[PDB]
Amino acid sequence: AGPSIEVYVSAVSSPSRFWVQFVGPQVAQLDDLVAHMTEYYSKKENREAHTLRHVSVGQVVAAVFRHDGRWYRARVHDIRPNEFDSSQQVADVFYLDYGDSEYVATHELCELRADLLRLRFQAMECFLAGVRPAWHPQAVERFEELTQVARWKALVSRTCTYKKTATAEGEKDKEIPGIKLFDVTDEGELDVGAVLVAEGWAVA
Repeated sequence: AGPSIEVYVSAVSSPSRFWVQFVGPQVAQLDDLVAHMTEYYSKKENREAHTLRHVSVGQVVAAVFRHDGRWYRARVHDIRPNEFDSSQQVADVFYLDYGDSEYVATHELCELRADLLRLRFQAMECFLAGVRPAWHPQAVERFEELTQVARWKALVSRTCTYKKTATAEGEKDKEIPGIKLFDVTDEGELDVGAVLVAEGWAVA
């Protein structure tokens, strides 16, 4: 184990599966990349210059975000058909810098220019250590309030546990960190999972 670190909670599915960003220069780099990419791919000519002739699962592409209409780097996790629109397949896309996942029409996808792969993927998957469900939807919502997900609230993270993740045969297993989150101020810290426990949402 090492010293605690500064993180942003960027995306949340459950306390057992959420995504964090490391607080530092790569955040600003990320803002730059978002601005730039949006600028570029907002022009039709550029979309045509990088139109996808073929799309595969796991392939990294440029993709719009339905909520804010901006362009992001995203990995295609799955593809499923529209029963009522043969001209439109949809892809379950994973936004690599934030962590959230959305269904996006394949038509809306564009090839991701190579130089845009330069910056490390910012979203790190984590779960909350020391707590199990008693998940309930309002527990998840509460967690999103506490963490202030995607609202750029800096929080302190300490790794406590982990869970291995399979790879190829004989390849080094990955490790998904079980961390604790804190909102530190002068009055003290706020242990998110301990709040979840106290409010009866989670169990020690």
